Amino acid sequence: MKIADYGQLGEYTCDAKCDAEFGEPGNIRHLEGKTYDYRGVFCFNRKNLQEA
Amino acid sequence: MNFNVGVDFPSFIAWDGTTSFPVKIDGFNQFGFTFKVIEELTADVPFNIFYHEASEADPCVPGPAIRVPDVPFCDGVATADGLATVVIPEAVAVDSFCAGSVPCFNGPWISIAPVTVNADSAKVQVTVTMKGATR
Repeated sequence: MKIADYGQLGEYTCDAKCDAEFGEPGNIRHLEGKTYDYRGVFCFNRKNLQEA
Repeated sequence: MNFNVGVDFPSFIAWDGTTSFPVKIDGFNQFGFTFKVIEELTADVPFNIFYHEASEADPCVPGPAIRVPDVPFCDGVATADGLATVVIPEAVAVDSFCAGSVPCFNGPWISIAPVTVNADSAKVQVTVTMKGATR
């Protein structure tokens, strides 16, 4: 997971007002990755390898 | 102190830039080439490898040229036509030498010549080295 944002909630308001507003809530994101592979191959000649 | 190295490891001209000379490898059980340049090159120059065998009229003169066959290695690509060749890279410097040899013997004589004779093929020199005389 990752917390992208927290958002804004609440504000200072005039006392005479009798209600309040809705803010803009934050955002959360789901992320994922991957794993990679390394490979190779090599070959020999038996007699040459044995006599070297 | 140096030695008479030519006693044990003689070398013979194989291409002087204008003509190709057959070389005898009968009495030596190993051999290889050596390449050198004398001027800046304009493009790659490929070569063909041939082998000969005893002529009919005399056992000490080579016959007509027979193109060498390819031999794929332990595991790897094979030539598009199944015949051995050597390609000299363009980047080769004047003060350097290149060495390479074929894996198989075939006939008792060997030869080499460029694919096309031109002003660029005259800038190379090829020499063959022997080893291990058997007589």
